Amino acid sequence: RMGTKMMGGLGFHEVLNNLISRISMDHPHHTLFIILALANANRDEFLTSSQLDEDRTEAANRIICTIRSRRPQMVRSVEALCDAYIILANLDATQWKTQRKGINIPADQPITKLKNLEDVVVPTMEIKVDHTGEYGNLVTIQSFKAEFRLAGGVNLPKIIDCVGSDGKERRQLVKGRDDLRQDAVMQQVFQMCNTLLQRNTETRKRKLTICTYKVVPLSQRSGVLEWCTGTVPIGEFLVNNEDGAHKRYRPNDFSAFQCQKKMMEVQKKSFEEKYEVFMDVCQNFQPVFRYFCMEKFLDPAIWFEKRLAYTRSVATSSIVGYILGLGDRHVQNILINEQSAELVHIDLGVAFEQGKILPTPETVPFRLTRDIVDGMGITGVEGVFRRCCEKTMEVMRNSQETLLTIVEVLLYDPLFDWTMNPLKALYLQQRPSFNKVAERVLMRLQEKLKGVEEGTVLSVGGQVNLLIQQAIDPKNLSRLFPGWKAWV
Amino acid sequence: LSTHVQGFFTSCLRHCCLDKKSQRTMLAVVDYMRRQKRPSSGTIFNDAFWLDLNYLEVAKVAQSCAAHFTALLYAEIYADKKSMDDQEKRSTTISSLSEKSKEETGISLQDLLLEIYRSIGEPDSLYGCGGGKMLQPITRLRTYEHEAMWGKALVTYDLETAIPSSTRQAGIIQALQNLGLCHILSVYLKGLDYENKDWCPELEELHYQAAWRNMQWDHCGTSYHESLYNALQSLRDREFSTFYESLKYARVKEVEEMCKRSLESVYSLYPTLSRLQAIGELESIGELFSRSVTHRQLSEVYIKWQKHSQLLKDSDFSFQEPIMALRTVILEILMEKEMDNSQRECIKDILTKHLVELSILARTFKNTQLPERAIFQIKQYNSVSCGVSEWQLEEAQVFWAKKEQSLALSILKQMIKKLDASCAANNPSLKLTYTECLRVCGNWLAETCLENPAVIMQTYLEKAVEVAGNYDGESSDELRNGKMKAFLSLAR
Amino acid sequence: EETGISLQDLLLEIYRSIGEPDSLYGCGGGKMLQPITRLRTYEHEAMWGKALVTYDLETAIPSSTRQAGIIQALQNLGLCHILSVYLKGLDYENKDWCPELEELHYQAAWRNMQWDHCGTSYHE
Amino acid sequence: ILARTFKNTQLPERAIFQIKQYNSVSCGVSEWQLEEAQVFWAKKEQSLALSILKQMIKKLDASCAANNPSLKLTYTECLRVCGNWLAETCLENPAVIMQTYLEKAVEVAGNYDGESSDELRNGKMKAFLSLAR
Amino acid sequence: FVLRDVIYTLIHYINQRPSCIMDVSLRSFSLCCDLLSQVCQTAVTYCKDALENHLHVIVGTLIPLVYEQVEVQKQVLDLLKYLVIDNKDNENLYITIKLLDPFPDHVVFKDLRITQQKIKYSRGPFSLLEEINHFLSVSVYDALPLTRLEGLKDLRRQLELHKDQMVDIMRASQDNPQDGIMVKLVVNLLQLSKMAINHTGEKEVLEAVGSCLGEVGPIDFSTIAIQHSKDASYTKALKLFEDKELQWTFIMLTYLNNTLVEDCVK
Ligand SMILES: Nc1ncnc2c1ncn2[C@@H]1O[C@H](COP(=O)(O)OP(=O)(O)NP(=O)(O)O)[C@@H](O)[C@H]1O
Ligand SMILES: [Mg+2]
Repeated sequence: RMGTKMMGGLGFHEVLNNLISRISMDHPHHTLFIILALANANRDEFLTSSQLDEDRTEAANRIICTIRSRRPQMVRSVEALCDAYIILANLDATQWKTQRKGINIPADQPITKLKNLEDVVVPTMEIKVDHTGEYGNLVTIQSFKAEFRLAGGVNLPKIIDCVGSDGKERRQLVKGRDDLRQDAVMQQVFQMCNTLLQRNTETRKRKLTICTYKVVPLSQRSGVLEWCTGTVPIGEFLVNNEDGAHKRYRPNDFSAFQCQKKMMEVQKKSFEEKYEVFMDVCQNFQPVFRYFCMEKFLDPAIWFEKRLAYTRSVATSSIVGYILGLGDRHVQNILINEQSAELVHIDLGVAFEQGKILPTPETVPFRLTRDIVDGMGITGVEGVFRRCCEKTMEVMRNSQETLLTIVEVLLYDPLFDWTMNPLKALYLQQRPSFNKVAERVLMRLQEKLKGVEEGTVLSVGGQVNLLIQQAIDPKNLSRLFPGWKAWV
Repeated sequence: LSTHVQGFFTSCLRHCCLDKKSQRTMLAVVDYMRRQKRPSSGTIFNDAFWLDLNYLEVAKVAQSCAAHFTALLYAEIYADKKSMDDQEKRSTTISSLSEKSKEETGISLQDLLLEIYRSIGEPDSLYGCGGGKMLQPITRLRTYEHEAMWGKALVTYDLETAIPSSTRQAGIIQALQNLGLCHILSVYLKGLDYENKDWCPELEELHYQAAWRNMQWDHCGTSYHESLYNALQSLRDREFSTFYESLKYARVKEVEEMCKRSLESVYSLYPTLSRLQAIGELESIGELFSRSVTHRQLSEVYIKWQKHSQLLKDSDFSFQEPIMALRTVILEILMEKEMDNSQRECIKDILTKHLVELSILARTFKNTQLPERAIFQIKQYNSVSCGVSEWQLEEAQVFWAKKEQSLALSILKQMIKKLDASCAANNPSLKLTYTECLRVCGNWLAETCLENPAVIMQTYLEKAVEVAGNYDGESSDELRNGKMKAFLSLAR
Repeated sequence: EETGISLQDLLLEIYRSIGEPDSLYGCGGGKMLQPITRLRTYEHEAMWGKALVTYDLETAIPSSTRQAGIIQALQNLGLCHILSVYLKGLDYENKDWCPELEELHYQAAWRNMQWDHCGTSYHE
Repeated sequence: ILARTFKNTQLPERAIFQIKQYNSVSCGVSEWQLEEAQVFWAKKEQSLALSILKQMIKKLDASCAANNPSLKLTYTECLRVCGNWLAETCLENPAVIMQTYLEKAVEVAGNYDGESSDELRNGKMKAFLSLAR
Repeated sequence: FVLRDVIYTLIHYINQRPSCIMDVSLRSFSLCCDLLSQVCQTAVTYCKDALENHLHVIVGTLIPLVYEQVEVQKQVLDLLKYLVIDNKDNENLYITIKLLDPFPDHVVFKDLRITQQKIKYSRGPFSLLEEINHFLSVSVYDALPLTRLEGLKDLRRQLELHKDQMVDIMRASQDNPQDGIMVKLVVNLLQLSKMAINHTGEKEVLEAVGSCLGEVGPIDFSTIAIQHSKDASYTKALKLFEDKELQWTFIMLTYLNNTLVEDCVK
């Protein structure tokens, strides 16, 4: 909201700038990167629109100068670090597409020269807020490793390692040519939801939380995020071609490639043909996810604990995602921790039920496919899962005013591009007035946080039952996009 | 080896009883063989079949040996193996698998799963297995007791007569106790004694529990409740040697009973910990009772009690209620006997605070009878003076929680009317009570739509802020909390 | 303070005598916290659990009506065996029995089908 | 029924217990089992009532052969009640609710041809209304 | 091996004794104590770190003999003073004396407890977490619950007046409740109670354990499955070997080494 128009003794912009400057003075490590992101909105072209953007940039520059008037070393070091990140992100990195062992960083990259940054903490750590102004004994960046890995994807994000003052390595993912602000906003939402869940005895006893990771946008086109170590995508564990779980445990069933080919060739057909093909595929493709905890925890007690944690994580994530209208939950966007067996959700671009506007709309509130239920045990969704979902929904219903307030604050953020556009719709599904929309989204959210489903008031149990029966409905699953992999 | 081990396990289940050590040795053999990789690589599921075993029988034996997690894992393995065998044969829900297991092995999968989940003690998992025989009265009674639905449990216990008598009266007494109903319980016990002279030990222990909880000191392998009753009687009679001896014996018996069993679940520890805490609190109050009683010692004892109650914030109600009951009994005994020098005013204040805290704790767990009993006990020792107190506001909150809104509103309005003339910005605690009452009345009237917004602002919400601020009772921590709450209510 | 008769209590008594249910909700401004008024309200709305709890809790109420209300609440909740054992205990603790308790005893005897008990009342 | 009408939940349970004392569950179900299911539903215990009614329907699917008109009326009423309860609790998708319960009740009431009665007309009316709704 | 065998033979000889003592029994007991003292003195003089593995069992065996007779109390007191007070300056024995159970509260143990408390608090005062960690670290040494009888008492005194730090401990342990310190302490106390069944003076140990467990009520530990403590060195040694036969050999040799110190000669 920074600008330079309403200036004066009682102007809105003057008060906003003063407040932002004071906050930056007291907590530089929580605000300086955010300010620099606005200051460096178009630095990608420099190293290699409207009046509001120019006003915001100039106000960010004023704030940066005010900060630099007291902490020059910190400001210059962070600016150099951000420039190094942007330069590393802008590297083509196309010749090493096939190579996976590891590629040495070119010597011309400035990131290989930054060492002993005592005034800069690691951007991807979660820095605890202390009410005292002085910040002491904090891990700071001191070295970067000379080799970087590659993460599988079209844009080829870069996996690098940062060694801090404590001597331990932290893995970071540098991304270019994408917007990471939406992910950071959704992570803030998840943190607020975690804070809400922590203060209820019912959900504190069950340890119901949402797994989160740190995102730092560097410009309008690049950023750096925290790499979740010890996690694997569920798709890679389940339907990998040479060492997928389905291949290893059920060699006589249909392969993943056969199921994908069968489902792709029936897209331009009728709904009964789609349904029958989906049922036939599901008949010759049985869930094998229950073995995930069986082969990693041979001790029955630890196995039981990990299975319970997995079920609770699934329930909490499902409820929270339904409340926020999260979409695009395919096998490659969900990770599972190999130590705690808990789920992590990434790539949160599609939210607030914008997935139902796609040409092939998403007809499920969350992902509750056969593998997800099979990972819960013999009981399925009848025991811990349903009770945890009910508890989470009671928590959400009891704190509806705060949730509406937070979502109202977010939806009117000028820089939050959450609405669906034809280009994004076409990119999402590829096979080999704003005020009215915001008001309608708020109305739908308010209806969700009450029992109003299809116009009738429902209890917590009834709403949970409706959501569960919608998520596992075979007719709903047969009509989704083949890339969502309903059979998995 | 497969046929011989299967014969051993089916002989164990035949019952031809066998020693626990042999069963544990064979279970250890199976557990060790589970973790070894076979010469044909296969998968982890293949490594569980070094021998052609029937894992349902092994799971039942392990459950008999108190290996609950191992039994659960073996049941899962057996279900998976049965499903794969059926899929091979063709080339099913839990109920069908249970019927097949019962008609081939004699053990139903649902009952074994329910027993394992009951042994483990995880509450939510008790809702996952209810497909079969969920209509049976004992299962319904266990479900009612789990959800603290004492009226339904009492009705079902009284209705069903095919249930064995001992557990029937045990459940009836427990349900009567958990609903309050102390005099009814005493008369019921007297009638039961009249109709049958022979008494089983559990009924005797329940009788002693009711005797020490109801404060009836005429009743004269000692059980825990019998030891508590004897210790309280000795404390009243100022016979400290027997008091300490009884407490030591009860502690030793509790520890021995806990240590004899095989422990795998944390939920098996909580009742013993609660009983040991109660014994320790009684022993600690013993020395204070023995010597002269001063205000500082009582204040310190209450402070430690509050600290440990704060430590017990996330514990269940079933583990917190007996401690509160023992605290109330101890305070009443200390008030009625030891006090003869007008020091009983401080004990009265401490008891009132404790009963208010008990009412709050009971309201937090959706219990409506215990707060009423606590309010009655408060009214027994406390009389409504010119100025109101915190316990009257607690009574209004209890009535509101019982879905009786008109009576709570009338109580709070009468209290506000009395305070409007009684107080003159004299007592900071009275001022905090006044502003809290104004805020609560305003919020209740807004919720019930019994007043227009103008009167709600003018008379209650703004008045609370004015009372909190202008009276200038600053430099405190409770005042800041009250001011924050009033500001938030007005802003909302 | 002038006549010695309070208007609210007279109105409540008149409305109780008339027997119209809804009119019982119009006059509750004063002494509505009194245990006997609360018990009458609970019995009117057929809230037998609350009535039983309040009857057991309050001891200042006269004994005869206390046991009468306890027996009525136990009866209206089912609870036949509990009522019988409670009656046996009450008989053990006190040999002297008032006529209303005897009538309630006969009512329970004929309702519970126990044929061993041998100005006759209606239930007798 | 009278006790349920006045929001009383203990007297129906006692009456059901008394019924069970003299009556044993035979191969075919009766009206009192449906009454017990209704009582359990009224006590806000929906899962147990649904389980009872589903077991009763499963037994009736094989027990009856369009023999007893009273048994047929019980069967169609149970199907209609189960469909309505499942629709209310959102425990089933609409397709299964129509295919298995609501249309099945109409088919049982009509095709079995137990005509020329007054109770049958009432049952047919109720099934038609449920399906239409 | 010879030193360990001699020490354990003397410990077994001392631990068993008739309740009635004649002249020959007293002479045999005195001879055994003199031999033990001479062996300990020679071992500590020739090698500084010889007794760091057998100090705890020797002290635990010697402690009960102090207040059972007057004639032999002098000898065991002198041996204890030499082991603790005289060698307080030795760096190798300093760490193993740090991990010793407190002496019983008696007049005879005044100097011994003064020295032991001085050694224990060399770095500074302990917090509740540090005291609990010290108790747990000490608990891994011996298998006789009686030797712990005094220590448990001290633990109670720490648990009664440090609940404010106990709240902080519970708050800190919220991230990973499985490795919480309170549930670990409770499990250790229950195991110690289990090991005390059918042994001399079990009632006092049970009473002390009950008092300690009463100082910590039914606190929600946020865990369901109780995990039993395991030896990290044993796990590392197991993971050293990759062959199945080598692992079997290691396990068998460890068991034989453990059973080499049994009372029976066969
Ligand atoms: N925070 C993270 N921690 C661990 N692994 C991650 C993380 N983010 C992404 N990944 C992995 O990196 C892969 C690449 O995904 P991503 O970088 O989002 O490119 P993408 O699949 O094309 N999605 P998008 O960039 O929006 O088109 C994912 O499939 C994950 O396996
Ligand atoms: Mg992705």
